[PDB]
Amino acid sequence: KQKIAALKYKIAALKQKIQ
Amino acid sequence: MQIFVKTLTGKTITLEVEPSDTIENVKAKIQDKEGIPPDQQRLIFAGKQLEDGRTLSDYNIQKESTLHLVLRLR
Amino acid sequence: EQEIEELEIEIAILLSEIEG
Ligand SMILES: *C(=O)CCc1cn(CC(*)=O)nn1
Repeated sequence: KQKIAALKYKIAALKQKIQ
Repeated sequence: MQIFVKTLTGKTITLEVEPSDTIENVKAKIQDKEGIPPDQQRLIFAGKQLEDGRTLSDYNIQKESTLHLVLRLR
Repeated sequence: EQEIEELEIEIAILLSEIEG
């Protein structure tokens, strides 16, 4: 569950970056 | 020509390829360099996952392009 | 492990929209 939360955090950060 | 394949773990693999190489063949080349069975490889480029039967040229992959590699058990 | 893999594919998809 820590891995899942870190991956979701990366996804959100990447989406902001792409925007 | 040479292309690069990057993992999410910080690894970069250099490959020697032809524009007409199939993705299946690129996966075999990754196996040669890394020991990763092709079944476990997912290759991703320019926002899409790559299907085995198409060529690098079909996906518009040029010299010095970077692909991304994710490992999947199934 | 399955859900970790799905999230990794998404990261790679997004990263490949920058690193290509
Ligand atoms: C595979 O993804 C099964 C889900 C899962 C993840 N974790 C570690 C937390 O991220 N445990 N089970």
